Amino acid sequence: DVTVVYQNGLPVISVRLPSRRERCQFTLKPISDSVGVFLRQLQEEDRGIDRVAIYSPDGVRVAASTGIDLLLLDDFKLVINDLTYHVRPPKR
Repeated sequence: DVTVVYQNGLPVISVRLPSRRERCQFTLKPISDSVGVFLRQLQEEDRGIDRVAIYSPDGVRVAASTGIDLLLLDDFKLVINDLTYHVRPPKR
């Protein structure tokens, strides 16, 4: 359900937000954006989000200050309220 696709060289993360049926896509800058930036953009898009967090595939919380480029080196878990998505970005 959450996909990562590069378009024009930048990662586009498409997510299903809880308040809406229509997917929402987030383009990020891997060199400047952080995990915390992405999670804040999610919260700004949907007031129905009470909790967002990103974890490693082993289940360890990823620091907010971590660069998006580092996040997208491997799979990760994105928690939105009570749903956990396994995100599998393409290797770069």
